[PDB]
Amino acid sequence: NTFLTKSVATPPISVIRTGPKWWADPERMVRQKLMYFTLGVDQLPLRRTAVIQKDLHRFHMCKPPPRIGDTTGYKRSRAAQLTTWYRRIQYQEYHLQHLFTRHVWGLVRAYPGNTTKIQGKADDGYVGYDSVPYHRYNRTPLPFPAREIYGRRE
Amino acid sequence: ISTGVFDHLPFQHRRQHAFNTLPLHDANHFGGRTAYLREIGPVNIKKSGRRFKKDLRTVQFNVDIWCAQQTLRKRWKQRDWEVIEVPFRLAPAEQQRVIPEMYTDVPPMTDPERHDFSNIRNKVYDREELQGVLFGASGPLPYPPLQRIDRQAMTLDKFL
Amino acid sequence: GVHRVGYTHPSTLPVPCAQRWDLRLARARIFQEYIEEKAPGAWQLEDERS
Amino acid sequence: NASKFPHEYHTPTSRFPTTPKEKESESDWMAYTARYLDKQFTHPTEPTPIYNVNKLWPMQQVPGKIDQTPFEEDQTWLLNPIPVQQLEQHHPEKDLQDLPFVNHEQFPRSLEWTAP
Amino acid sequence: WAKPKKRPKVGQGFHEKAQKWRDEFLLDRHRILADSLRAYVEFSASKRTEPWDTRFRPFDRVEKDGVYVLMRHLMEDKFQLCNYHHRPVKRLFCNVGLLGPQVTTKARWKPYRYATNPANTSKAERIFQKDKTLYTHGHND
Amino acid sequence: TATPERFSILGTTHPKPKRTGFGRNNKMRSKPSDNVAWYDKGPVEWLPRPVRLTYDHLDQLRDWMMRETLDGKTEEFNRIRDMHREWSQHPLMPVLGDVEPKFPLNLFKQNHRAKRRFLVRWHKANTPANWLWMPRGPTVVTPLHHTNPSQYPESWRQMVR
Amino acid sequence: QLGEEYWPSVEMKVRKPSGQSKAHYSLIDYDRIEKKSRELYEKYRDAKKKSLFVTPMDLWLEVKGM
Amino acid sequence: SLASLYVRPPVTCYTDACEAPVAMWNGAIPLKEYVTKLYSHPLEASPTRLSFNDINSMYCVGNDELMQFFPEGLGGKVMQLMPPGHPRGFLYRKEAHLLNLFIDKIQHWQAKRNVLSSLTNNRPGFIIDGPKGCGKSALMCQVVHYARSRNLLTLYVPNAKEWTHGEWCWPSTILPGFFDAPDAARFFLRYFAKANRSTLLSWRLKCTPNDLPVEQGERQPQNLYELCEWGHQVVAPASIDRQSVCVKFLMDELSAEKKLPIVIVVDGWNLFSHDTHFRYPHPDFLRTLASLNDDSTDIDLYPQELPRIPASRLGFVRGLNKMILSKDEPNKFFFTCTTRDFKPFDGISGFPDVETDRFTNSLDEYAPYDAEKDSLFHPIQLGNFDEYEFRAFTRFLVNSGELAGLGWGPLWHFSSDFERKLYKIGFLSNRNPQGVIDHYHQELVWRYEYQRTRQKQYLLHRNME
Amino acid sequence: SPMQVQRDVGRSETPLPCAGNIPVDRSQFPFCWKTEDWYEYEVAKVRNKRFVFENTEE
RNA sequence: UGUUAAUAUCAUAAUCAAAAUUUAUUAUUUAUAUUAAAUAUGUAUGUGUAGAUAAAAUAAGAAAUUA
Ligand SMILES: Nc1nc2c(ncn2[C@@H]2O[C@H](COP(=O)(O)OP(=O)(O)OP(=O)(O)O)[C@@H](O)[C@H]2O)c(=O)[nH]1
Ligand SMILES: [Mg+2]
Repeated sequence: NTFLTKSVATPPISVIRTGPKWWADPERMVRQKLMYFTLGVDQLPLRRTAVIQKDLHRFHMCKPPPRIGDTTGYKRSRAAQLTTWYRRIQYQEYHLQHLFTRHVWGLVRAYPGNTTKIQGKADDGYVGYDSVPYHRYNRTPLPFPAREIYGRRE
Repeated sequence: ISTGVFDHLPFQHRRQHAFNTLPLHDANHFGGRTAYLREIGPVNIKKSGRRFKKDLRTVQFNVDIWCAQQTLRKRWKQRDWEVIEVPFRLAPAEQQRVIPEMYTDVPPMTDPERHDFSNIRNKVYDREELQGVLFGASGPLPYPPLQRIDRQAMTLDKFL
Repeated sequence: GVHRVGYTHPSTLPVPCAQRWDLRLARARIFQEYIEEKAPGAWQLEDERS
Repeated sequence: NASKFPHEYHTPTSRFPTTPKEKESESDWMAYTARYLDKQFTHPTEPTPIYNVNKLWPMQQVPGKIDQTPFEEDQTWLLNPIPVQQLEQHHPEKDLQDLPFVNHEQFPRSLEWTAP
Repeated sequence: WAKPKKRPKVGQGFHEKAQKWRDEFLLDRHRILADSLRAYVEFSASKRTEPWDTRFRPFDRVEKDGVYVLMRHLMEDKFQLCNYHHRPVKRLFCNVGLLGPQVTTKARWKPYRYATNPANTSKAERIFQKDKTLYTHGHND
Repeated sequence: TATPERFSILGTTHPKPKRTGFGRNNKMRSKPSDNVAWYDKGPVEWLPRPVRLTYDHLDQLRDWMMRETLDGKTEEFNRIRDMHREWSQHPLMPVLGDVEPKFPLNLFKQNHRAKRRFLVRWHKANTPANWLWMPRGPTVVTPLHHTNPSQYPESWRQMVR
Repeated sequence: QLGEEYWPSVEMKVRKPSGQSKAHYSLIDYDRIEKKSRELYEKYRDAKKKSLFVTPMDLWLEVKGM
Repeated sequence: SLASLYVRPPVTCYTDACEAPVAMWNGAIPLKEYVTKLYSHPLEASPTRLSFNDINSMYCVGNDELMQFFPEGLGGKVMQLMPPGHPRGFLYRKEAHLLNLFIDKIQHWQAKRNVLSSLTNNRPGFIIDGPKGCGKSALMCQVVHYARSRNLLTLYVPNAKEWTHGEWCWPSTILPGFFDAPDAARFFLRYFAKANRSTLLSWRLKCTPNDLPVEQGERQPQNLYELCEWGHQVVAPASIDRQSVCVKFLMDELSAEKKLPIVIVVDGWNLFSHDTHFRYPHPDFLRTLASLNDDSTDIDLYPQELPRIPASRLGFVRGLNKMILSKDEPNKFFFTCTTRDFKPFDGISGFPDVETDRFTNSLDEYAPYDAEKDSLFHPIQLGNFDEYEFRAFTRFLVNSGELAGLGWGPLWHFSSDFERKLYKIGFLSNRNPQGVIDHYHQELVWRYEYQRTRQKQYLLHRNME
Repeated sequence: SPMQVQRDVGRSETPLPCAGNIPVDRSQFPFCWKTEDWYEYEVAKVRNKRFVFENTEE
């Protein structure tokens, strides 16, 4: 794991909105599915999201379905509940992927990026070789060299 | 065919570190070579900062030399042969004609009339067959003759 | 590898043959080619983009 | 004391990669074990064709000059003392035109001109 | 386009006040250069601390075995000689030959500025408080 | 040389006051930001930092898997499978009228930063501790995964009659 | 047209020694290497009472002290 | 659809154990009439029963038979289809059957000496040749399971990349002029002993030092298993010298014993037939420099490329070529292989994208190879799958990943049927074995499939009428 | 062969394509080649642009 | 929107090197590896952090409150 400097915190909604660019990054959906097929877990969530985004990509170059001029307006919050179920599906999936990687990194004994919490080894985030001698979120002075996380037998 | 990133990225506003975004000159671009074009901190534009790590064409030239370094690494790694200057009399027959130089004629065929249009610029000869040529008169052959694999021989490969 | 550029006369071999550095010398004589001698061997880069 | 300080004194001819000063018999693995590991090894060096090995291929190089070959491991270029092209970028012919954007031309000749 | 106003006169004697100002400025540069070369060459000849990172293999192996035993049993004198500086350290590693290419591909080395602190430092404030008057391009302790 | 022990005019010059704050205009203070992560809520901090898994890590994991699988070990396996059965049950259809609130318009300019600032500062507070839209707990039945670490096939000497 | 001493040589891509001839590179001087094995082994069995680890530096690896 | 009135059949093998929740594999494996499934986990068959009528079909190994017969692990990528829930399923290819018959002659090689010489063409064992994209290391693992189900002493080298490309190399302690493989061989002793504890407990030493330096209270090695136990059950860094001692004298034992049949199976002898990624350490590392300014030293200043160590310069390969090249050991059989796990090179190469690199753990080798000119072994050509073995292997994948739920499950109405999923897999692989194993995985992102929407239109068009 | 299967609906595709009997040469098509072939070919093509003896004796 | 074709009647201000920031109308390179060619920027580590502000529906992938 090379990238160990600081990272930018983006919410799931915008991490998903990047659509088929990185959210439905097919080669990233695949490479996280490989973590699941290694660990021996069912890929129910990532496969659900892949189905949804395959639909969305197939029906991105197309126009929405026509609205009717209803003062009573039902289509609106119905398509709203539809979208926000898709969104909640993807929020769950986002969390599953993050959890599996931050656990598999404690299993491979590999260090995560800076202040990337891994509850497999340390209840707080991994701070080490940082652009600041203070904790980026706790404001705790860093040890030199980077703090050590796993055992020493490799 | 190469899924590497050959081009230095356009000098634009600051690519942050999130999903789909690294530092424009982090440790992973060109195997850590962006260390030679990276500067640290929100540089004071007027007074600090090296004027040649802000331009696009010079940083791209550096990156091009580094890509060429890579091509040279893999190319010279790809050699299990060396170029041994054999006189004309002793070289095996496929190297006894007018072989035009590099980039001179079409990359010439070994021999058409013998069912081998194999690159004679890319034909490799083994010491243990050119032994009679080079160090023929040097006593005991420093390598043994080659042990061959018999394909008419009735072994497990012929379903017995 | 750190190899000494060696060149054996057309007289030492038990078959004489015109050797390639001598041919280089004949060519830098005919077409007045400067032979830069500080030319290191590890820098045979070609311009891939070109 | 010119060689005591490697990077101060660079002739307008001096060129890189700056070759290191040679040890005794670093040539191959047979000679390496013969002099360096097993001083009593049977074979003097890898039995050599009496002919010419143009190791440095195809670069014809000055004999009697201790040279390197183009490296193999992608580490040594990262870990050499090779600089990056900092100042302007010249080519002895292109330098007439002074830049890409202001590319000069004497006559309006075609770019695919097949000179006789 | 309004007609650019002429710069007013420089003033009285200021040509010589700038004379004396720059005079004692290069005067001050005398000592600044002296002290800065002092600090840079002590930085140079000082045995530095580890350039690698102990967060990756093969430098995550125990400080007793593997590449560490090779480091103690072939290069333990050379590193102390050449002052642990990351550049000569990595080149002695390139010439140790029994690690292959790994001294780049698998080895993780500290950043340029985490690498140039002297031997055995334990603070993170060292790099961020090194003296800012020694114009060493950060090549001082 | 002989550096004068008194300085005439150069050292007397007005002190350029150091930049007070950090960041844009060197004015952005030292106080918490939208970007701060939380270590008290979930195994994945919220908001998380972007991680990136590589094929190096996929292979290291595959090799770790061969070892922990051929060492008879299945405990970290069943831990994996339980931390999977925690978060991978289908979350309920949202109640009709439940929607992520967009930032209300007609306060800031269209290109403002407070619009995305409120979005991030609400998506932070909506932690996994606040995920009430998915089934989690001892109140959930799982008709799709296996109930006890005894139904896993590595302990297959248990279901035999 | 003056003689073979001017006939220009050929460039042959003479392959490096293959595996069939690289396999003999472990048995070259097998007799002497195994003998110095049998002797160094006795010095090593001795040394294992002197230090925690017996490197080949004290067996067949040699350096000038200064 | 017969989910409640489906009952689970009993547990007798691991493949009987990995049945997924009926809801997960429900529509995947149709339950038809007591109602039972159409597709089933394949039977854990023993090789002593495996014969001409298991060819092109999938048998497997249970966790027990595997942990019994593969303690060092498997070869290159061989745990890729073996997540915990997956039954580790091997195909009975038409050349793997030839190898099983060869081993069937092995455990009586003495009576079948001329038999195997007719079968080996006097060439010591077989090297498995074929491109990147075949079943080489898995084939060798099948061979290893074969032999160890025949009670044969099997030296199974799981990867020659570990032996010639470790994290370090070293001078062999009792092998002047040579080297040994410290950590790869550290694992070799530990797992060869903990593998063949059966033969090596009754094994007795023939040409070994009975004056071994043993830590106080630790029992002197008298078996061949005691040798290795003393050899890897020790404190470091003493383990490195103990392991080179163990490699040399274990090879002397294995080249001295003439009676018990011995199987030796090496994954990737093309990475043994040439130079190791280690090179020779600098001579200025052999002389204890005195000072830096004036010594004529350019190791701290500049790197250089000292010549490369051929794999014949390690002690394990030392004894291995000592077994191959030295005849009069018609008891040992060298089933080695050819790995092609290097990075690609196709005219150019930029700087491979870190996050996107499926060959990072490939070896920066690029170098050629020739099965004939580079081996004493006889080449066994394991070409690519026919659509035959492709289809059988893939049915196993695509339906047992269901029956353990590792795949599509209750989302099965989205990815196509078998006869089109297989068409897609076999296109995207060109029947290549690896392309198949990875385009059964990249199946997630197949973004141009209409079988299910055309069938949904047929249902929401006819289920009106 | 696909050139032989009557994909047509109403009128009979007779005669069939005369290609309905072409051989298969992996040495001719598909176009497979190695990279030094590609490179030397193209750069030689490029450099030999000028070497035209426009006055042959044809 | 500076240099351009009819009003006269204060004064020579015009690059051939090395150059003096007050001028709103500007996208800086972010921690594995940091000075070799006309010389080429030594300052601003800090919870991505006040206020107000920039851009864009165009090969990328956006979806619903008309005057
Ligand atoms: N369970 C099982 N998996 C197999 C089998 N055959 C192939 N595979 C799977 O697919 C992997 C790839 O096949 P191999 O030929 O063995 O892999 P490899 O190319 O030698 O590995 P590398 O040298 O690292 O490239 C296998 O190693 C297994 O993971 C088999 O018979 N049973
Ligand atoms: Mg393999």
